[PDB]
Amino acid sequence: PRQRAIQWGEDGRPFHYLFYTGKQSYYSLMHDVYGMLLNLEKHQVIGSR
Amino acid sequence: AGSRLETVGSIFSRTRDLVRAGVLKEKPLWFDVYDAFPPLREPVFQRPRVRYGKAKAPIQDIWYHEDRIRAKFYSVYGSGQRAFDLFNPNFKSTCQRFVEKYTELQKLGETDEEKLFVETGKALLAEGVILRRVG
Amino acid sequence: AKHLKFIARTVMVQEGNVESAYRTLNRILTMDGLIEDIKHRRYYEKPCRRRQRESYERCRRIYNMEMARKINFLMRKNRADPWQGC
Amino acid sequence: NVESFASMLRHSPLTQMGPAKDKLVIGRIFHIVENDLYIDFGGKFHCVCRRPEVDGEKYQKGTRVRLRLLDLELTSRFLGATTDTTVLEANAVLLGIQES
Amino acid sequence: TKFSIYPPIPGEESSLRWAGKKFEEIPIAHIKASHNNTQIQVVSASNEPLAFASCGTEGFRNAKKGTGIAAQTAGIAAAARAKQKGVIHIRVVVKGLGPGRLSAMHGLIMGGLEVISITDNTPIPHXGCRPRKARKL
Amino acid sequence: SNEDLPISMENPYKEPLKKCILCGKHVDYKNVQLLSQFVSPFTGCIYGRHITGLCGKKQKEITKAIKRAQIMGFMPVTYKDPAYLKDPKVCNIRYRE
RNA sequence: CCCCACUAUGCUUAGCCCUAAACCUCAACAGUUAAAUCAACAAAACUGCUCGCCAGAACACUACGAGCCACAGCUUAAAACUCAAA
Ligand code: FES
Ligand SMILES: [K+]
Ligand SMILES: [Mg+2]
Ligand SMILES: [Mg+2]
Ligand SMILES: [Mg+2]
Ligand SMILES: [Mg+2]
Ligand SMILES: [Mg+2]
Ligand SMILES: [Mg+2]
Ligand SMILES: [Mg+2]
Ligand SMILES: [Mg+2]
Repeated sequence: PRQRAIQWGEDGRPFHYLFYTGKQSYYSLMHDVYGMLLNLEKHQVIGSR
Repeated sequence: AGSRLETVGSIFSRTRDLVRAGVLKEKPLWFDVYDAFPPLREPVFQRPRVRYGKAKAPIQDIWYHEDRIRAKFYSVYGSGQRAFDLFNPNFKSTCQRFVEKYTELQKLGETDEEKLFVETGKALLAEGVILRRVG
Repeated sequence: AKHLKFIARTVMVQEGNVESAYRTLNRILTMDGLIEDIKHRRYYEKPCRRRQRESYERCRRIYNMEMARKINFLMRKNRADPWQGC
Repeated sequence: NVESFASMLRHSPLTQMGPAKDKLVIGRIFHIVENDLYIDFGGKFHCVCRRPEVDGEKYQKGTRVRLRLLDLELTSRFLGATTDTTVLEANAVLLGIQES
Repeated sequence: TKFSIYPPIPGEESSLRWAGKKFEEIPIAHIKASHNNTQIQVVSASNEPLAFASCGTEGFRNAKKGTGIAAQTAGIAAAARAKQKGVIHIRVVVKGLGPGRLSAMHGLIMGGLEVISITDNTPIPHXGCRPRKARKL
Repeated sequence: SNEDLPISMENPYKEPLKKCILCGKHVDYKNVQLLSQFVSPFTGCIYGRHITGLCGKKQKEITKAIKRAQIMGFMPVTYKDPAYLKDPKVCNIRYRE
């Protein structure tokens, strides 16, 4: 089974700024999607599931 | 070995004491900074209590002498049809313009209140200001 | 008995609609408290029992009015989520 | 000759305004959710006003509008409460758009 | 003119008429809706009795008297005897909250009478006689 | 010290307290027109203060005036005098159809 | 318990009787809101001062005594035997 990589270095500092949420990958995606929705406002089926 | 008794003293006092007792082998990274530049109040847990009887908060209402002039102006002339622009830090409303003229005339020696208020309205009308009495 | 008749608790019928006239009369007597008064008077309510119910009714009305006020106040924020995704 | 806080507060437009009830103020739309317009008018809290039926499309992000203020902060203390409940928003009525 | 639910006041000059008769001249249907019976008496404006019917006089007995269908039947019976005497329009005065309070009025209508007004005269003492003690059920 | 500091005084923007429609007016038992405005048209029932909007003091004066006028021969008990049905409706009660 | 009838009684007058879950189940007065807020629940927690009252349960709103317009009453109010709880 694929193993999650180390989430910090020797100095103990986590690599990702959302580490302490415990869900850095999920909340990083929500942050990226929420950020895209903002830029649009500033600027402004059958075969897929 | 440490202490999670957050209601017993402060993180500084609990840390300082356990360092002396040898329970904590090394000081935490923040300890030396706290010592050199401590907060104004040591962060000690307190339970907020409710006031009873003749105990009242010391906070005082903020009032100014010109507030008396503003209350009368709003009563007599209402709020100006001109809109407040609270974004401009130097905005002056019709009431503020009235208050400044009212203050100028008071410094010229006039002391009556009912007379000092009628002369101010005339001055602004001469300057082109619109003062529609509410009643 | 000594008063004039056909003034008190009297509703006129419109266009032969007796059902709507009866509902209006019943609504009048209900709002004025006569219906509940008639019912409570079929058997004697003892003074200690009347005080208990009157005290219970007055506290329930206050509690319901205070619970309605709270929901009205806290329903202002029932609008759609302004910060969805955060 | 450094200005003091007491001086800043005395001469601030928000201080000079007095009570906020029935005061006309200029607001700015900064966020829109469907037909809910979030308008800042210089206070602590924004107000939320529904898009007017007439000229609804003229109200966009950045559009400056005229408001009649009712409360700077909607708060109320409910029975059996030690503090006040706040909805963290001001109460204001949207009148229209401000134009030059 | 707009409709008024308030009855015309005697001595004033109203324009309302029913078969050429004023409100003060319309006969009265007195409905006593008790808990175990319903009594209906139709009288003239001069207090002349014209018809009487009750659930008991219509062959109902015991708990059957205290039903809506029994009161409706009593209304039809009183209406028939009143219609023979020349009554079309009636003023309804109902006292009591029994089951035949509304049903007795329906029977009067099905019997050929037209109700122009409804009056409640349920006796409410303003302080009066002590009612019987509560029941333990 | 400093001129711009707040000064102690009473609220200059304070609004006056609310007043009932009858605040400052004499309530006489002979003024049946006024008293009739606070009784039910159909039943003559005296309205509670939640319907009349009166304060405790005027609610009491109206109540005492009505009871005096009724038993002294000035005011009916079981219904509102029909003469006063077209007077200003000052009570928060909706009845008809 | 449910239905009906009717009495003492509920009312008045003049005398008695003197009881109540007579209970906000909060003694009177004065003061405090800072301390520890505080066994629990009730009704936020206390201080000063005074009077009244209490000292395991049950026996016991009892016995005896005394007082009382009370005489099948009220007030005051024990003991013996019994238990390791209440
Ligand atoms: S409010 Fe002043 S008498 Fe009613
Ligand atoms: K009690
Ligand atoms: Mg007797
Ligand atoms: Mg009596
Ligand atoms: Mg008591
Ligand atoms: Mg004492
Ligand atoms: Mg003992
Ligand atoms: Mg006893
Ligand atoms: Mg004894
Ligand atoms: Mg003895």
